[PDB]
Amino acid sequence: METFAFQAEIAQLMSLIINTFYSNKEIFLRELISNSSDALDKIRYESLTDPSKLDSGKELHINLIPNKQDRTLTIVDTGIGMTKADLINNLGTIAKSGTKAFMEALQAGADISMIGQFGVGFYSAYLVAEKVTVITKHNDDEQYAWESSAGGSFTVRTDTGEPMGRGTKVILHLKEDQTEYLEERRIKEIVKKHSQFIGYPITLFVE
Ligand SMILES: Cc1onc(-c2ccc(O)cc2O)c1-c1ccccc1
Repeated sequence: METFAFQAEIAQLMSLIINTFYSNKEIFLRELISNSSDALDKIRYESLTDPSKLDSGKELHINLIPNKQDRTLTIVDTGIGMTKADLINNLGTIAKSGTKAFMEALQAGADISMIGQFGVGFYSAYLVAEKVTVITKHNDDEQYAWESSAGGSFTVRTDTGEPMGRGTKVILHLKEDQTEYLEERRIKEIVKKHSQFIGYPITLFVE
């Protein structure tokens, strides 16, 4: 396992998300499903000129898996996936510049729900999760596990777990007061409200 320090700007973003009083936490799901949709578009685009890109899996979907016993909400997609370099470089984002633009917008009157307009929507996971684990597999690299409970650092390791073919799995270890996001009715409500125009099947698993 390798441990890395977040860039100062990203540690500042995470602290703002964790510490700011902001009741509209539900937007984390829209942000994560939006990232999944973007990753699925990328592999579909590459497959148009190279059909062998889909040898690691032809299905393009998003699965939402709540687990009440482990207190986790997992979002699985079969998108392009991230390489080790992508994971280290802020999960494939330009997060340093995105954070700068987002923080300026917040000072001017914008609110936390607009985070996605700054290309740093992933970090909204910290509105509801005490720890986030990202398992990812890109065609050109091995399967990795990224993890962070914030606190200024993240870890990366080769994942020896269940092989995923291709794509990304985001495991949200929920905060104790955020268990409403494991309830079927609550998840359905959020998906219908914010993700009605996502062009891939979104399957809400049951227990
Ligand atoms: C590329 C890529 O490959 N997997 C993800 C991914 C990142 C986060 C996530 O929640 C789900 C995902 O599929 C992304 C990605 C990187 C930056 C912006 C949007 C997608």
